[PDB]
Amino acid sequence: ARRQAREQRIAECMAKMPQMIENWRKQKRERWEKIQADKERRARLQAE
Amino acid sequence: LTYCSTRKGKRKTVKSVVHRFLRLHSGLWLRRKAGYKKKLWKKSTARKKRLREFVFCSKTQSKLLDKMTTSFWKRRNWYAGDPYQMYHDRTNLRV
Amino acid sequence: KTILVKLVSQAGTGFSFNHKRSRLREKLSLLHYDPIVNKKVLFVEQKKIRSL
Amino acid sequence: HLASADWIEEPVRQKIALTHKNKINKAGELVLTSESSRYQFRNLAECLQKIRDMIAEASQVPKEPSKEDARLQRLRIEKMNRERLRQK
Amino acid sequence: ERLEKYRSFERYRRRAEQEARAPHWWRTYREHFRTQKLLERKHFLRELRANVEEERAARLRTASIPLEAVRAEWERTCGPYHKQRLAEYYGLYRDLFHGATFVPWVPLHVAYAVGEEDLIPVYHGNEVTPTEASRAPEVTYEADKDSLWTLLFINLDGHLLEPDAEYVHWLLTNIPSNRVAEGQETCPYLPPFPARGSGFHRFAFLLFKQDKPINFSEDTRPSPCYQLAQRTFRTFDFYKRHQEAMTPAGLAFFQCRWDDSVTHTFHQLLDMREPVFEFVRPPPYHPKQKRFPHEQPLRYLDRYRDSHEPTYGIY
Amino acid sequence: KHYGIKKMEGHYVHAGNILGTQRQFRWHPGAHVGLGRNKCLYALEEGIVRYTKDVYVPNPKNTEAVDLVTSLPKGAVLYKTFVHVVPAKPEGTFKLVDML
Amino acid sequence: KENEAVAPEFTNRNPRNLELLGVARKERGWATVWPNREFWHRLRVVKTQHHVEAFVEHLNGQVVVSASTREWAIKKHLYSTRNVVACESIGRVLAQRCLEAGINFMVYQPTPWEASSDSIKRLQNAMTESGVMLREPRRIY
RNA sequence: UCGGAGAAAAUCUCCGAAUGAUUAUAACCUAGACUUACAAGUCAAAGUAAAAAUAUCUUGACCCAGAUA
Ligand SMILES: [Mg+2]
Ligand SMILES: [Mg+2]
Repeated sequence: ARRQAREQRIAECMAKMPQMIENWRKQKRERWEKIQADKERRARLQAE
Repeated sequence: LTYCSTRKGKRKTVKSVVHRFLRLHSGLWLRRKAGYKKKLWKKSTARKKRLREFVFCSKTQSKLLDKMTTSFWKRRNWYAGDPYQMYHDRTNLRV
Repeated sequence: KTILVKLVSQAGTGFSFNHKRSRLREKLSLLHYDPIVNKKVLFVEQKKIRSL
Repeated sequence: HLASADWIEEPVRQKIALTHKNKINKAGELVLTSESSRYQFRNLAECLQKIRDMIAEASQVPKEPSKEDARLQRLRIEKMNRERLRQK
Repeated sequence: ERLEKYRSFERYRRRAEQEARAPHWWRTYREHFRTQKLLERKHFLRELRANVEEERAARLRTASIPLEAVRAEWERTCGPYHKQRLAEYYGLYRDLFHGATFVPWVPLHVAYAVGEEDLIPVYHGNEVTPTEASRAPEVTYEADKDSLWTLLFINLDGHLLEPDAEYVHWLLTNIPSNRVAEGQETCPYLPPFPARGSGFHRFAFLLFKQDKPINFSEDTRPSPCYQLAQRTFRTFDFYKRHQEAMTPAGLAFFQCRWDDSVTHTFHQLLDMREPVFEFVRPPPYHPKQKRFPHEQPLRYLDRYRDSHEPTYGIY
Repeated sequence: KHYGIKKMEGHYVHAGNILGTQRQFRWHPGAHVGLGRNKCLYALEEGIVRYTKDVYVPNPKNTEAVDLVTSLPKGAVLYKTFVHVVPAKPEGTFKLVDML
Repeated sequence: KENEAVAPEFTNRNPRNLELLGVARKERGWATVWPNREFWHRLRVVKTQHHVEAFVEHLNGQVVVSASTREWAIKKHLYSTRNVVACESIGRVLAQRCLEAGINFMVYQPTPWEASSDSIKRLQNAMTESGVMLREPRRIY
């Protein structure tokens, strides 16, 4: 019973793992966007 | 060390050796590495790998441990399925 | 200044490893290798171990 | 002797001869050996066992080609060059 | 400050490469490890330059070059010089003629017929399977009439027993002119027989200029010859015998691996068990075993053991 | 500490051996010589140690080296010291396994 | 049978034997220098003021296959020695010679600007079409 | 106590560390070596596994108590 309970929980978590990884990958993308959203996209825009 | 005991008149084992080292029948001694469970977060991955290993003892260290333990700890033990069964003898040793 | 945290795998395994974060920085999360699953999975912070 | 032997079914025999030609002697006998232990009991065991695997893999079709190992890539790439040059 | 500066990585790179090739006092890595023709060429260039369509295609980066014509021109004009290198690279000269170098001149051509009009050209360094070369190939070298010649095929690397040897697959002698059917068949054609697991054997096709008809009785072989042992042969001795009337003029060599046809050759006509070779590396180096391997891990004892199974001795 | 030349020129070195240790690049990796994290130099092939000067060309990407290299006197180029191990054995040999 | 006689150890003399097997040594050092020399063969493309040349050379320094626009046969069919088409065309010629010599696997080490150059990209396109591999396989240990 | 610079390796002349932020999250296993009284400390081919190579820059033993699985 322990092995099956251990195995099934991993399967469910692994099954949803791709979506969570995509989300984590997604967030960091937007985080970086904000970095250049003002570093050059806005700050330099006025410096013109 | 107790060389002659009051009750039995024998030497006595130092139970600090028995709880730290393994003696192979050939004469070698195994030990762990000091600090292998300490502050692992700040140790490099290569450093941790070195720490986890089972390591041999020098000739003088082995000579000391032989003095600190009695003969019973030097006998040949026939354990079924022993994981050190193959390490109790030396092979191809000319020296 | 900084703290020692315990990142825990979200793959359903109990695998965890310790990392450092800055008290100011938000809670941490990283992709790391899980030996039991033999795949990269998300590790999210659950508990603090000590303040280093 | 692979072909003469009747215990193996004929369809299997043809597949085995093609797949494992390298192990067939000039006399037509299938020579397999092992030298992995100090006990002949164990040595013979793999010899007998290898025969069983051969029949099964020949009995069961290996549909899957699997991934292409770097050796197969080298064989395929060098083989392709032969055709281009051979086009004469 | 007087000297200018490179100002470009490429200029420095080229200068550095040249210096390494030049000899130096200090040790270095390398130590240890006619007129009418020219005028004609210029006239063609002007004609090509004048062509607006050629310029139009070039400026549109759509132009292309016919490889077929260049290949024929390359063979006639400067191909032999390159052909000499690929013979030097493979060591043909240093093997057949103990380091003597002969420039090939005749653009020799060989091809193995496969069923129908699908000829496998045997160029220099080509890869040809033994199966395809089961039968003798077609040789064409435009000897012209009144042109005595001689043809030789050799495997260079082989002779399982003898290291410094080279079998002759077949030697046609007294070949009069281009035609080859008129050659005296001193040796019949043997199919390639490279042993399994022995790597790439290099086979070469060499042609000598035959000055005067010489009977090669000492070289004739009993046809059919299936006593492989007899095929033992070394060019140097053969050439030395006839060096007066034999001068090489052509080359063509391919390299082949083992193949199923090789098993057929070893059994059917060679009538012997086929040898199998495997690439064996030297055993790994281990420092001499010590009674006390101080500070060494438990793996130390495994390095010096021979048998992987337990022994019990007197028990 | 104890930075120095562990193996001197001409010595028969076995693979993995360490040849020299350095805080800064007194020597540079040559042929069949590897570079370690700490910049120590070890033998990648069993052979003989050899030290030789040679021209130095850096990776194009690094700005500091390309700039310095570029801003050099047209006439000549800078050099460096390299360490090489000369392999002393063939990779392997072919032997007769069986006659079938 | 005298035919059956076989020496215990074979002595395959073919210089390209181990390299073709993939088991021969490649230089693995030169970590601090550019480019790396872990190649059995290398392609060096040099653009001179009026001419473009391509070579294939072994580690020992002997050129094997050389294609240059200075060669007469290429020039008569080649409009301008220095051109993108010339770079593309010379690559095609080099490939066939490389195919002829049996050199299927090769190493090319361009510089960042050279790699980005359209002409070099076009030249590599021709080599890829011919089947010459610009990357060698890793050694077998 | 340890590290960096000079004297130049014996005592002298000076600066810093008991970390710091960045981050690609940096796996397991295993030849040969460095250093070293012991103890601790370094580098690393090959193989396998993840991914699509990379962690970059500048330290305290044993016992004994804990924490979670
Ligand atoms: Mg020690
Ligand atoms: Mg590795």
